[PDB]
Formats: sequence, structure tokens, C-alpha cells
Amino acid sequence: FLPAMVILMTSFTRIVVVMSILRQAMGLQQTPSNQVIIGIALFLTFFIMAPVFNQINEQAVQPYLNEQISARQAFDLAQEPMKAFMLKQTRIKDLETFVEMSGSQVTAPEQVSMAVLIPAFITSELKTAFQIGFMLFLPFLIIDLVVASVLMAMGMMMLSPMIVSLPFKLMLFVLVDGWNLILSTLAGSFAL
Amino acid sequence: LGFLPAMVILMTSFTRIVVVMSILRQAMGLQQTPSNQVIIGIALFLTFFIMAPVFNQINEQAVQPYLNEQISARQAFDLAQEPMKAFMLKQTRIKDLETFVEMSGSQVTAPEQVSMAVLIPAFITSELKTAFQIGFMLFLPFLIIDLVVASVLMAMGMMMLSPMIVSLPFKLMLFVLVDGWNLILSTLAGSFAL
Amino acid sequence: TMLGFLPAMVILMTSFTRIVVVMSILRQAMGLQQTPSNQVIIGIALFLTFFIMAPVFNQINEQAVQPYLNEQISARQAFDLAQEPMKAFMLKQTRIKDLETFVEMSGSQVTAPEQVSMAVLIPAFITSELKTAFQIGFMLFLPFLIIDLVVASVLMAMGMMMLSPMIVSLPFKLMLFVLVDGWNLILSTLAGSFAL
Amino acid sequence: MLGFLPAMVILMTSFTRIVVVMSILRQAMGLQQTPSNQVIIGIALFLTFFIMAPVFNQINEQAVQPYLNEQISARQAFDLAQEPMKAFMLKQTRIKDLETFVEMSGSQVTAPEQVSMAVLIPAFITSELKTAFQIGFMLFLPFLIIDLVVASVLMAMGMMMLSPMIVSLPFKLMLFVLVDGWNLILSTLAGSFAL
Amino acid sequence: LPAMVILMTSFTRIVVVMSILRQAMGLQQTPSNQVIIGIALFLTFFIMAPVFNQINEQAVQPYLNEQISARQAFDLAQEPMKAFMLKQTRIKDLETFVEMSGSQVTAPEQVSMAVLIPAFITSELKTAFQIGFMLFLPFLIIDLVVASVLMAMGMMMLSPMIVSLPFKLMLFVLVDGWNLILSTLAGSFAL
Amino acid sequence: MTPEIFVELFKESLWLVLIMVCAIIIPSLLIGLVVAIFQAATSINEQTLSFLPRLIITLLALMFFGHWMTQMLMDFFYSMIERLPQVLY
Amino acid sequence: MTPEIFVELFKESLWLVLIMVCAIIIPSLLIGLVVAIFQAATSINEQTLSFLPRLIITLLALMFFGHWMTQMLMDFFYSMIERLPQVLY
Amino acid sequence: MTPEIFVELFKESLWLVLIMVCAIIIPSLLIGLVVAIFQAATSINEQTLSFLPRLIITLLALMFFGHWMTQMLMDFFYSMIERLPQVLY
Amino acid sequence: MTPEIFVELFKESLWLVLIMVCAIIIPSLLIGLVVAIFQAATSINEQTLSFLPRLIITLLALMFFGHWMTQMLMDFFYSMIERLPQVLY
Amino acid sequence: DFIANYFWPYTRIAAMLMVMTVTGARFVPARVRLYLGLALTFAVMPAIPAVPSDIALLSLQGFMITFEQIVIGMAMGMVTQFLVQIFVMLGQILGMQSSLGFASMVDPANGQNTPLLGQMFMLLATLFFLSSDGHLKMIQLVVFSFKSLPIGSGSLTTVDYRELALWLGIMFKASLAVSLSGIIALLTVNLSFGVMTRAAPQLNIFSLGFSFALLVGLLLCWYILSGLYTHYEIYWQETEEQICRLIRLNC
Amino acid sequence: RSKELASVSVLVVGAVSLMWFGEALAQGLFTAMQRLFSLDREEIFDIGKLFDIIGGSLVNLLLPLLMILITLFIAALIGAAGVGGINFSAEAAMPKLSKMNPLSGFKRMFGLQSWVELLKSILKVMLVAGVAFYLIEASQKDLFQLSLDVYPQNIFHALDILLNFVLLISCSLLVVVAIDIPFQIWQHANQLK
Repeated sequence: FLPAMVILMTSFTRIVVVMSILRQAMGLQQTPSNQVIIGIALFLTFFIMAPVFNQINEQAVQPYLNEQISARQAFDLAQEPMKAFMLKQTRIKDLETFVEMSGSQVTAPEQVSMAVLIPAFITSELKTAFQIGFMLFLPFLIIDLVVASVLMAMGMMMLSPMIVSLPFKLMLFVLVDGWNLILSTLAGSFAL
Repeated sequence: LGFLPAMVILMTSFTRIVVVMSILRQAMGLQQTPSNQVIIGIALFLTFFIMAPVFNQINEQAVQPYLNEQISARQAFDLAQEPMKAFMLKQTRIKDLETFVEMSGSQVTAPEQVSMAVLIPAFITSELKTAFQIGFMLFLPFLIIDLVVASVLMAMGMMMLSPMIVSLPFKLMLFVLVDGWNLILSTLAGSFAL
Repeated sequence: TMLGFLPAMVILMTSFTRIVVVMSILRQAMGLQQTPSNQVIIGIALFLTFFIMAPVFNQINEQAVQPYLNEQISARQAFDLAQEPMKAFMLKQTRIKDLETFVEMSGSQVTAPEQVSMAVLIPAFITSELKTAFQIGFMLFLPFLIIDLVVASVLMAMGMMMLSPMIVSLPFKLMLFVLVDGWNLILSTLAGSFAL
Repeated sequence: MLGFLPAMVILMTSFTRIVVVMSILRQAMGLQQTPSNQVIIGIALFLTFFIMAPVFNQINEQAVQPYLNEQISARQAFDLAQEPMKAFMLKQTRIKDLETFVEMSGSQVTAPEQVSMAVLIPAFITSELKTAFQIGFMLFLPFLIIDLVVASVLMAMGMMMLSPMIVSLPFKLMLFVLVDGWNLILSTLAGSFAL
Repeated sequence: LPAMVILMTSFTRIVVVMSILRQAMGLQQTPSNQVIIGIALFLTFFIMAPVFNQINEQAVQPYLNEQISARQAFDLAQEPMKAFMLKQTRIKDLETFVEMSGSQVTAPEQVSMAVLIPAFITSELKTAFQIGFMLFLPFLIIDLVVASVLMAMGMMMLSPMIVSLPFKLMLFVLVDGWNLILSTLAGSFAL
Repeated sequence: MTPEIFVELFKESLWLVLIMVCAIIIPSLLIGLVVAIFQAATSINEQTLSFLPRLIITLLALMFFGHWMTQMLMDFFYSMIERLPQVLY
Repeated sequence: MTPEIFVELFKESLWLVLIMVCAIIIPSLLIGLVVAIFQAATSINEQTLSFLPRLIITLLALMFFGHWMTQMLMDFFYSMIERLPQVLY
Repeated sequence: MTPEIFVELFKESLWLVLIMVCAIIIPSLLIGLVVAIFQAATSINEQTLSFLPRLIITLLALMFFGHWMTQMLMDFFYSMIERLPQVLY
Repeated sequence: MTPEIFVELFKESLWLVLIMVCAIIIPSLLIGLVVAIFQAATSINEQTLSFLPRLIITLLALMFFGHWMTQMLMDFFYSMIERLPQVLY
Repeated sequence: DFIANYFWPYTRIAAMLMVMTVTGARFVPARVRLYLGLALTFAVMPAIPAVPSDIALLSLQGFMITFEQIVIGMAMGMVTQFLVQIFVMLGQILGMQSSLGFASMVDPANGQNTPLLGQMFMLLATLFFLSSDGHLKMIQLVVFSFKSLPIGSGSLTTVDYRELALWLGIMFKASLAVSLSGIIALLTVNLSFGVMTRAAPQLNIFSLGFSFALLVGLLLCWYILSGLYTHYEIYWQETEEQICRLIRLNC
Repeated sequence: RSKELASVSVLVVGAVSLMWFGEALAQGLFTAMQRLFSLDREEIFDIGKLFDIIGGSLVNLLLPLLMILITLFIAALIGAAGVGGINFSAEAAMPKLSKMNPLSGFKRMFGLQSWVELLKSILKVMLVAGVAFYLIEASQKDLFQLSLDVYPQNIFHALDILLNFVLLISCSLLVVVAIDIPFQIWQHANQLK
């Protein structure tokens, strides 16, 4: 029950949702094999979390290992960079809602509890996962609609322009260099 | 061994959140795009948030007092049974609970002094009813989009074009324009009236 | 050996599989991918089991286990006394046409059915339980099939041939379940089917 | 051996035909595992006791009843246990499969009752999964007809969508009650064994 | 650790072939992993009967009538077990594993048991997959024929995994299946 | 129950499907016929003109017949709930 | 059993599918032909007019042929139950 | 809630679908009628000429009515969010 | 075995799929062509008329070609069983 | 107490096994993989340099270094998973263009997908991985890593996680390179059915729907298999050089 | 009038114009996909700036698609007016009940015209099946060569042969329209005769 938790507190939620969005956008359903999707999203999370885990290591792990602070105090200190990361990805309203529903408000978002921030973090990670997601869908939907419009103006109206549009989607996704592009917009999205 | 883990899941208000968010995932037309595992994660955190009062109360009455231990298997188990039953009874409909207490045949003068084996069956048949009502309310805008897109397509003539590969970007727009997960996951938490 | 099979035999000696089969046929009738978890179905079935077999559990604990607390006799009165309420529960719910076959296949025919062996009784009970579970599930399926066919026909009449009348009919099924009170009716005919 | 004993006591008994037939049935019905595996391996385990009542009674009379008196154990008790089991299994292995496996073993057998246990059990399982596949294949056909008739009426009316498996599930549940269903199949799975 | 003895035998090829089979013909969770492990553990008792005879009547029974060093039995039990292993491993896999262990080139039948065990399990996995994916193949024709006969007339939605299952059972019965798979898996071992 | 009881029950179900589909689609089919008569008379060959009238009428017939249709489905569900005792034995 | 027995058994099954599908769809196809002849004669090009007649007739043919169809399936299930002994050996 | 409340709610939803589909398709149907009148008058039988005008007008009507359509959907979502308390009890 | 052997084996398998699918679907496609020529000649636009002829012919072709198809699959299974020794080494 | 000394090499090996394409797949019971990765450690025990002693297993310094090797293992076998997916995608492109999986094209949601040609080309990519001994090279690459990525001396750097998460683009490029010749032939047939529907609007999805595309998509899949090992040999060099850069190994 | 000349004039031109207008439609669609795939976390975290990107890309893309569809429009219009003219007779568009009379419909439905269009129909499938299958075979070697080619230029060389295949298959219907034109011209007189 620990892996899923630490996965949620990381960048995995936005990445894997964007992957599953793109897999439907392609039209090759289930072809990149959810094991592979999860593996690639997991490799990405480690690339994005390099600064965050480096901070967690230098602030808390390194003094604790060199016997410079206790264990509970190191555990408390380790949350400071995780929360510093998570606060940047949350939105102000999504934090205010989950703060108001506890009664005990905060003067600054740094004093919020964890069990109040993580719900406010995932609601703001799904929102931006969909904000990237429909921007992924649009290039493929336009190929679909252009193929459909040309096939319709031509007559046919019965060719189901989604079997004739799968190769065009694929050729154009790989020709525009595709993945690397969107890669650099899932890495820039988690800007510290 | 496998029957018990579902019991504490059913006891808390974890089922309403999962049923609503899964009916929602089906509405949006996404194929496990919010995967099952992340839905369970979201529902687990929302449960750690809704139950934060109940868990604080059991941390003050049943967990910390278990250090001097004072008590064993007689009133320490019932001590945990009490706050759970209070919350549950706060969230069960009267029409449901009067249907199960009449089936058991054991009458109680005070609806609070109901047996647990009659309250939890009366609590889940209300969680599921509420979850279906909420999820039904939420499905409707996405149904309107699915029908408007299908009608525009069928009008322009492209009959053989699925209005699901073309209505999904619009279902993701309308879900972001309205702030989406902010609203829904607020009315879910705002449904546990305490 | 016989420790990974006990959670499969204790739940069949009791009235647990009728509820699970009925509620899973229901979940399939909603046309809605699962969303009650299998854990949820199994859990509400386990609670309805304690809710239904209470007249039998309140005798197992009263006459067999709590006397086993004074202990008074070891592994004898329990083994040969917990059968009385279980047999009296199961014999009341097997169809005669369904138990005669297992008696004639066992080779031992007795005039009084109460004297039938337990190994002959339990299969007849399972066979009479799954039959009624399928009958109940088939009864409840039909309202969720009229909606399927009406929605599919309304869509196909317009020509909207690619709509998959399974997602548009999901709100109508989700409504019809709430209008007819759903879980109360179904989990109250399930709980009231074990008339004894 | 402790990690495999529950799987070894199963294959000597009638568990393996019944579980395979009962699990092909639920794939035929379209039930998305509505009898859980722990339900089917419970039903087929109760039927195993019901079927092997004649064998388990002989084992109890010849092994456990002398075990209570401790006359001779761990050498004779095991043999008196293997004998009725060998009689039960040997009355149901096809002669062709028994001969095939004996020839594979290479040992010369002149009395079919005198085959070793280690050549009989593997010859028994291959003649048990074959019977289970024939039975569960025959019980399928009345459901494939329903699937293919519903999936054709739907397509004739014009509805490419509307998966048949939901609209053809009540018809299969009906047919499986009109034909008495579990009373026919769980009886010809019990009259299947000559014991 | 005491079950590793069974993985030294011909247990890891039968379980894999049968796990490929049940997945080849339609069945999900039909004969469960436990049933397949049982049947394969009986087929090893059948196949490894000469090896178990060699070990019993030559290293176990003299140990019961001890007249010998206790550990010496593990020297006399290792010999007839290895002789079965070494006729099943490919020479290429054994040579690569000897290079990988770092030792110089030695003649086979002198390679250590610890180098032979992994060189045996990988060579049994190659064999099990190359046998199973060939038996898989006739059950992949019926899947592709059925799903092409449906999709030709349409129906778009009738699952080819429930309409082709009777045909798979039919073919597997007409061939007799188990008398050719469980029988050619016992004549699959030359020693 | 016997086979004839379940056949009687399926006749009830197919009759519901029939009268609901008729109630919703008869108006749409009538307006399709009318607008197609218009097309044929004015010799207009525009084979997707019939869609918007038929769709408006199907939506208005779902609005008009929606209440008694949901009442008829609700009464059918209830009538198969009282029909359960004679399944029980 | 031998291969020819199981082939004979599948001919029985495909024959059932054939006669049931024919019984249900022949009336619907006939009314489709009739209403399409109407469309062609009156030069009406309204390609979803044929749906409601064909659906009404398919439902009425499921009501009319439903009893003997369920009897024919029931007799087939029974006949494959008596056919099990010759599988057994 | 009661059945009549949910029926009232579905009338709201079907009314939204109706007015949106009308707003988007009425211009396309009008231009289809106009270009088909042209075809009939000039006796031109070219049955896919109507596509590009109808598509341009559907895209321009999605551009023109897009703002108030998204506002109307947004207001509907909000109005079913304030309607949740009377579901709650 | 080498890669070219397994490629040769998959050519055998795809060839079986090809000739079976052809044997079963060529008659259905021919009758689809014939009935579609009928529709085009009589100017009948009834796009589900082709289903029952094509289905009857597919069932009759499964009845006619069923025996040699099952014999061809059986011979293929046997030929991959004799092909196992050269896998063994 | 062998396990305290050789738990980290066993962790790297057993983590590569769980994901590797052959041994770490369905069809192999997890106990077999466990007792395989446990037997491999005894064979390569000489070829493993000394682990960092003074680091206990049940300690933060131990859990860190154990996870840093589960990561290396998973990252090594996942590349062969990508290599096999390159060919599964071939099958599920030529199958979805021949309309063989078509309910999942109109319904990218629940739908109804038939992964048949995907399963067939998965069988190819596995029989090629086995026939041309890819698993032996895959194990040699791990055993070389205990001297190139030693235990307790660094792990995959951040430049490697990005280069490794770019393999989805390489998979989509390879599955298009292999099946471009099938894509062109299948589109020339789909559009020919389209010209049939244009010239004579009676030919429908019912009249001859998906019957030409299906035969031609099977014939193309048959014709592709001949020159399909020349592509596996191309992409196995990439899949092997990637791992030979992950464990630097100067290759 | 002719119903096949109008059917081939659309296909031939929908391939011909598709060639040169697609050399730029693919470029516009490429740039649109490239712009929509690249975002920088300020365009992400506020949904006011993504619709600007969407509009810009869409507008840059609308021109080649509209240029495709306007020449398809013109080809369809000129194609059907190949026989006859554009005389605007406002009387043919007024409701006349004599057009839907079943007697005249039956009479024009059967007769020699049904036989000749049945001949054309069994020819419209033989051509497209003996050309689309001839070209898929006569071009076997070059088409199998597309897999083992340099990367960026094998996709281009494949799309530059798909369009030639399409042009040939859509031009092979010229004999179908060639047997139709004199038949329709002869109908224009025998009905008067």
C-alpha cells in the first residue's frame, strides 16, 4: 500500500493520465501495453523528481546518515521539500477549498497539513493532466476530421474514416517527432 | 483472510467516493484514463480527509488509551464500535434502516441502539443509493455533449464517424471550464453532512 | 491442506452465494463496468449473511460454542450439534425435486429426509441455491434490458449508428434503479427469500 | 511436499473434471466470474466428497479405523489407502491412455490392476481432462446458439453496437433454468463416474 | 529451498507448457495455477522415475543402512541428478554460463553443479517456450478464423473469445491433445 | 416456474419494448414521411434534410411521453418484484 | 468420440442457428423488401424509413415464434444431455 | 428524490440537447435546402454538392454560437450542483 | 531452432488462416456482391437487406467446408507435434 | 547467512527477471523466477566484487541501496519489453487497419478489442528473442553490470532516465518502419472499398463490409513475416546498445 | 444526365488535387501538431491561453483544407453538368405530384435501363478488384522496399505512392463512365422517341 502512496505524491499521476489520454488519442487502443506505459511514466517520474529527491537527500537523509539529527526530526525535515514541490503544482482555489473544509485555516500554504495538501494536490494534478490531455487530443482529432471531411466531400460517407485515419495519425505523430516534444512539455510542466 | 479487508472498506464512506468517481470516469468516456489504482488512491485520501474527525476521535479514545491498556476485548473493541456507529447512523436514511430492523424482527425503542449487523447493511444500501444519485446527476452534461456531437456529425453527413473519438476533447473541455475535480470532489466531501 | 479450502466451504454451507450471484448479475445488468468492487459485492453479501443466518448463528454460539467455553466435552458436541441448525436451515430451502436426485445418486434412500447425510444435503442445497439465484437475477435483468433495447432503437431510428447505446442508456438505468428504490427492494427480496 | 499436497490430493479425486466443467460453464453463460473461483472450487469440492463417498468410506474403514487402534501405521495404512484409490482411478482411465503412458514408462505390465501408481495417476489425469473438455464442450453448444442468434437479430435490425452479451445474458439464464440447469449438469457430472 | 529440488527436476518445463496451454485455449483461470502445478509435479514423478530410482537404490537406501559418511550421500545423489540435467541443456547456454562464471573452458560433465543449475533452468525455459508457442499456434488459427468470419459479416461486438472456445475444445479433443502433449512431454527427455 | 410462465413474462417485456419504441418513433417516422413527400414532390434530392425534423420530434416525444414511459417501466419492475414468491417455490 | 461425431453435432447446432435466425428475420426482411419497393416506386429516398416496420415485425416474430424457439432450444439441450454417455467412453 | 423530480431533470437535459442541436443544425439545414433548391431548379443531380456549404455553415455556427453554448452547459452543470442537497435527503 | 524456421512455421499458420477464411467468406462475399448488384440495379437503398443471404451462405459454407477444415486443422496440429524433436535440440 | 552478503546482487538479478520478456512474463510462476534468480547468484558469485560492508540490510542506508538496484533491474528488462512491444504494435496496426479490432476503434472506451495479431507478433518477438539467444546476452549484461555499475557506487543518472523514457517514440517509429509496406497496401484496399461505395452506394458495411480489407490484411501479415527477422536484428542492436549504455560497460 | 460521370469526376479530382494541395496540407497539419504539442507551464496553468494556440493553429490549417474542398466542390459541380447545362428552370423545383407516381417509377425502374445499370454494377466491382489487386501485386517489390529505407524519406515515398495507387484506381472507372455516356445520351432521345 506504500508504493501507490509514494507514487501519488510524485509526478506519476499527471504523467500516467497524459499517457492514457494519448493512447486513446492515437486510436491504437491497448497497443502500448499498460505495463510499458507504467514503466515509461515511472522512468519519467524519476527524471522529473531528480531535483526533489536530491533536496530530500541533502536536507534530511544526509545529516541523518552522518548522525547530525534524530530519526523523527529527519522524517519531519524530509517533508519540507516534498511540500515545497507540491505547493507549486496545487492551485490557490483547490488549496483553499480543502483548507476551509477542515476549519483550522492557515496563514501561509507552508503550514498546511499533509492529509490536507495531498487531496488538494491530486485535484490540481488531474486538472492539469486534462488541460494537457485535450491539447494532445486536438492534433489527432483534426487529422480525424480532415480525413472524414475529405472522404465525405469525395462521396463515400461509408468508409469509416477512423480505419483510414489510423496510419495518418501514426505517420504524423512520428514525423513531427511526437514523443520527445510532449516529453519536453511534461518536464517543463513541473517547473520548480 | 480475503473477506476481512473489504469489511473496513465498507464500514467507512469509501464506497460512495469510488462509485461516484467510477461512474464519472465512465461518463467522460475515458478508458481507464484515471486508472483504477489512482481512483482508489484518490478515494483513500478523501477518506483520510472526511474521516479525519472520526480518526482523531479514535486516536484520542481507542489508540492512545491503549498504552496503559486498562481494558481488553470487552470495552476496547466496543469503544471503537461507538464512533463508527455514530457516523454511520448520521449517514443512513431512515427509510433504509427501518427496512432492515423490521427484517431482523428485533425492535429497539431508540434508533441509536441498533445492532451493528443491522446498521451496516442499512448503511451500504444508502451509500450506494446516494452514489448512484450523485453519479447520475454528474453524467447528464456529458450525455448532452455526447448527443450534441453525435447530432452535429449525423447532420453534416459523416454517419460512419464515432462521436466518441470526437466528443472526448469536448468532454475534457467542459470538465476543465467548470473547474471539474474541484467541484465534484467538493460536493462528495460536502455530502457527508456532519 | 484443508485450510485454504475452508473459506470456500463455510460460505457455501451458509446462504452467501445466492446474494453474490444475484448482485453480480445485477451489476452486469446495469451495463456499467463493475463500480461496486468485487470486494463491495462480497462485503455486502457477507453482512447480509450475518443478517439472515442470525437465527442460526445465535444458536451455534448459544448451544455449541459457549458450552464449549465451559468445554464440558471436546470436539464432539460442536461437530455433532452445529449440524442441527445448519441441516434445519438447508433442508428448508432445497427443492424436493432437487434433493431427490442427489438421494437417488447417493444410493441410500430414507423415508424421513431429516435423516439424510450432510454430504448428500450440501450439494442439493447448492443446486437449489444457484437455481434461485439465476431466477432472481433473470427477473431483475428484464427492466434493464427494456431500457437497452428502447435506447438502441431510438438511436438507430435516427441513423445514429455509432453511438454505442450502452453509454447513453447508462443514465437511464442509473435512474430506473433509484426510482424503484433499488437496493432496498432487491436486498429486501433477497433477505426475504430465505423464508423459514 | 507440504507446498504441493493440497494440489496432489485433488488430482487423485474427482475435483479436476468438475472444476474444469464448471469453469467452462460460466464462460459459456457469459457470467463475468459471478461464481468466484473460491465458489467453483467449493462446489466441486463438495461434489468430490459426494462422489468419493464410496472411496472415502473404504479408506476410513481400512486406514483411519485401524489408525485409531494403531494396529500398523505408515507402511500398511498407506497401502490400504492406495488400493481403493487405485481401484477408483483405474476404473476411469481410458485403456488407450493407460497403454500410452505405460509404453512411455517402458516397464512391462501384464495385469492392468498391477500398474504402478506413478504411471497410473498421470494416465488418469490425461483421461480426465479429456472427458472434462468433451463434457464442457457439449454443454456449451446450447449457449453458442443463443449468442449467435441474438448477435444476428441485433445486426439484422441494424444495431452494430449493443453488445449481445448483455442482451443475450437473460436468455441464457432463462434456458439454464428451463432445462433444470444445475440439476442436470451436476447430476451427469455425478453419474459420469462409474463409482 | 526444499522445493528447489523440484525445480532441479523436469518441473519447470511442464508447468510452463501447461500455463501456455490454458492461456492458449480460451480458458482464464481454468485449471488454476495450483492444479497445473499438481499435474506437472505428477508428470515429473513419472518422467524422473529412473533418476529417482538411481538416487534411492544407490544413495538413499545405503544411507538408511548407513555404513557411510552422511554427507557422502549428497556426493552420490548429485551424480545421477546431474547426468539428467546435462543431456537437456544446450551446449551454447552451458558454455556462456561458464564464461559468465569466469572459470576457464572445462569439459562438460565436469562443470560445477552451481553453474549447471542456471544453465539448466534457462535451457528448460527456452524449450518450454518453444514447445508451448508451437502448440499455441493451432489455437491461434481458430481465434483468427472465427474473429474474421464474424467481422466479415460484422457484429463488431460478439467476442471471438467466447464463440471460438467451443471450436478450440473441439480441436483439442479431436487431436486428443493430452495424449499428444502430456505424452510428447514425457518423451521430450532423452537420457 | 415452468417454461410457459417465463415465455409469458418475455411477452410482457417485448410488449413493453414495442409500445415504447412505437410511442417514440411513430412521430419521428411520420415527420420523416412528410418531409420525404415534400422532397419527392419538389424533386429535391438532399438525403440528410430529414434529420433535424426527425431529431426535434424524437426529443419532443421523449419529453411528452417521458413521464408515462418511466411510470410504465416502474410498474413493470414492481410487477416482477411481486412475481418473485412463485419463483421462490 | 470421433471427429465425425462432433462434426455431426456442430451441424445440428448450426442448423438450429439457421432455422431460428430464418424464422425471426425472414418476416423482417420481407417487410424491408416491401417498404423498399414502396420507396423505389414513389421515388422516396429516406434511408431510415425501413427501421420501424422491420423492428415491429422482429418483435412480433419474437412473440409469435418465441414459444417453439424456446422449446427447440430446450429439446436441443436435453438431446445433448442424453448424448453424454457415449462421450463418457 | 421522487420519480417526477428526475423526469423533470431529464426534460431539462433533453431541452438543452434540443436547443443546442437546433442552434447548430438549423443554419446547415437551411443552406442545404437552399443549395438543393438550386440543384432542383437547374436540374443538377450531383448529390455531394451540398456538403461543403453545409460544413462551412456548421463550422461558422459553432464559432458564432460557441460562447453561449458553453455558457449554457456551464450554467446547467452549476444548477445540478446546487440541486444536490435535495438529493442528499 | 533458428529464426527462419519459425518464420516458415508462421507462414504455414497464416496460410491456413487465409485458406479457411477464404473458403468460408468467398461464398458470403459473392452473394453480397450479387444482392448488392440487385439493389443497385433496382435502385433499392436498404442497407441491411444483404445480411440474411450472407448469413445463410456463411452457415451453409461452414456446413459444407466444415469437415475438411477440421481435418486440415487436425493435420496441422499433428504436423507441429512431429516437428517437436528438432525444437528439442 | 549467505543472503546478507548476496542480497543486493540477487535483488538486481531478480528485479531484471520479473520484467524481462521471456522469464518475467505470464506463463512462468513467480516461484520459478525466484528460484532462478536465486540460482544465478550462486553461479556468478565469483564474478561479483565485494559489496559495501558496514552497511546493514535493515537500515536506511540499506533500503536506499536496495531500491537503487531494483531500479537498475527494472530499467534493464523494460528495454526488452519495449523491444517486444515494437512488434506487438505491428500486429495491432495491421489488425486494426484490416478492421479486425474495430469495436475498439469506434469505442476507444470499453469497446471490444481483439488482440489476436498482437498476440501472434508477440509470439514472434519472443521466439526471436529466444532463438537468437537474447536471454543469454540479457544475463551477461547483468553480470557485467556488477563491475560497471558496482553495488553502492552510483546508479542510473538523470540523463539515463530521460533517454530511457524516450523509447515510446522509438517504439512508434519502429512499428511504423516495419509495417509501412502493409499500411500502404491496406489503405489502397480500404480506399478501393471506398471507391466501390462511391460508384455504387449499395455496397455497404453490410454488403461487403470489411471482407476485402480482412483478406488483404491477412495476406499482408503473411507477406511481412519473411523479412521480419531483418528488422528484429536491427532493433535488438538498439535494445542492446541502450543497456550497454545504462551499465556503461564501454559499449 | 449521368450518375457515374459525376461519380468519377469527384474521385479523379479528389486524388489529383489531393496530391498538390496535400503537399501543403500535410505541412500545415504538421505545424499545427507541433505547436499544440509544445507548452511551457504558463500556457498550461491558465486556461485562457490555450484557446489562443488552438485558434492560431486551426486558422493556419483551414486554408489548405478549404482549398482541397473548393476544388472538390468545383469538380463535383462541373462533373454532373458534363451532359446538359445549367438552365435555371424554377418550375422543376415546384411541388408536382406526378414525379412520385408509382406507375412511372415502376416503368423507369425496370426495362433496358435496369439491365444496363446491372451490367455497369457488376463492372464497377471487377475494375476496382482487378486494379487495386493488380497494383498491389505488380508493385510488390517497390512497396516491400519501403520498410528497409532511410527514415524521413520512406514515409514520404510511401505517401507518394499511395496517392498514385488511388489515382489509378479512381481513373480505371473511365470505362464504366464511357459505357454510360452514350447510354444516357441515347436515353435522352428514346424517351422522347
